[PDB]
Amino acid sequence: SFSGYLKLTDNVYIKNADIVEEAKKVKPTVVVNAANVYLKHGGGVAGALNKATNNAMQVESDDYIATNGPLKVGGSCVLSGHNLAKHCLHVVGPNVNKGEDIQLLKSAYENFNQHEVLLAPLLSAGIFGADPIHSLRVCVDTVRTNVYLAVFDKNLYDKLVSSF
Ligand SMILES: CS(=O)(=O)Nc1ccc(C(N)=O)cc1
Repeated sequence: SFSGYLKLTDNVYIKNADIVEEAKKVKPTVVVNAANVYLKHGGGVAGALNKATNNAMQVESDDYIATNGPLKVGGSCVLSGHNLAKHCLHVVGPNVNKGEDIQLLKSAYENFNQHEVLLAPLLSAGIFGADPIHSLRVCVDTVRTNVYLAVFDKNLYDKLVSSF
């Protein structure tokens, strides 16, 4: 079970933690990946989750893309969680540094509603370029299931909690 989380709402929890370390500790049913449409896990949360699976997440993802083609921005797919979780829900939030519509962030969070409980990062935050305060607001206003948010950066975590 999840420990050390600060309760924000009835169903949204938050902790200053490395999502990879959190995944290895809890081994949740679902870990959310901050994915791109091609499932190319190069950097940010995706690169870090993929490196923890010894690249097994990338090999599985390339086979998925070869069969199904790319995901949509705002969409998702369920793949193996490997050594991190039972499953990994690869969710594509809009990448602001690629001109993608920030309005698609609500659609991306709607994917979380298909899972009772999830360990997740803030969608479109970090190298995706969106404001993390805005991502947290869309998360609490869109997700109805139990979401345990891992925020890597302490300074950002403090800013998110203090401004909520
Ligand atoms: C900034 S974030 O959106 O919280 N996502 C990250 C979390 C962890 C790591 C890592 N372990 O390298 C990278 C990015």
